[PDB]
Amino acid sequence: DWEIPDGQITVGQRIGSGSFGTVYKGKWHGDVAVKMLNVTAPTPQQLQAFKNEVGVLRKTRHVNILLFMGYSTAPQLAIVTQWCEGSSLYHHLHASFEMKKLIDIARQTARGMDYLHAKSIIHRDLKSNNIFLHEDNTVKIGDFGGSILWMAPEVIRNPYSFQSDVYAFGIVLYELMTGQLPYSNINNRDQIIEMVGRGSLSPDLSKVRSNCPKRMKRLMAECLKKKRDERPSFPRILAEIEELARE
Ligand SMILES: CCCS(=O)(=O)Nc1ccc(F)c(C(=O)c2c[nH]c3ncc(-c4ccc(Cl)cc4)cc23)c1F
Repeated sequence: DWEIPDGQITVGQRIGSGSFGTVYKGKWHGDVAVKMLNVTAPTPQQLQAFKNEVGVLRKTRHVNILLFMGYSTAPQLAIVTQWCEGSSLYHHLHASFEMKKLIDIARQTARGMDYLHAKSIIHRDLKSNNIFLHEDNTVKIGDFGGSILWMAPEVIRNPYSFQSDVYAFGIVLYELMTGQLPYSNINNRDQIIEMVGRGSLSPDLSKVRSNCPKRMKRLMAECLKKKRDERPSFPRILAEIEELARE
């Protein structure tokens, strides 16, 4: 069992919030990250609901997948993981790399994503802010345990699939290769939701830089396919990036 008894974790600085819960930095045999679930008091039925989600995190052992370390039931429900120094991929790309590094970041993410799907785990919300650059070198994918820019057309209108995860990866590719989010010119949610859902809108690939491996863009566009079944699986995506990487 991976339950961490009450009192063992010293919760510190509040880092940020989300629909799910609040993230703090903590102390448990060194630095940890504690996600306080937005649940004052847990019902026995909520308790099982929690265990089921932990049982899914329980089967993630990979260097590119955020390290799940433990879970709390008291005081309140919480997920304990490793502490990632630096910032999210979002903060680097948009808030504050060499083309080689960009590929590496893109490469590690595929490793993590392929591992997850091999474990038959659909992230369901892959985006640059759920990708943490620990030490600014290693990629840590979390929050698989709002943002519509990474949502596949079939998701907007078995909606959630490995293939919709692939699309979210394509957008991530777009972030890396352009250094900016899709539909930046169009700052209207309902507009993007309406236009991408019907197939009239797609990321502008004229933004990618010349110094972008044009083996990538083919792959990017392959993952950004409007049609679900026209997308390559992650094994393919991994092999591809790995093969176009050797250079
Ligand atoms: C392992 C899978 C468990 S999950 O429930 O699916 N995901 C899951 C579960 C618990 C979490 F605490 C977190 C999480 O958020 C973080 C874990 N370590 C971190 N280190 C730094 C930052 C950070 C620091 C500073 C800025 Cl500015 C931004 C982020 C954020 C986190 C998480 F993503």
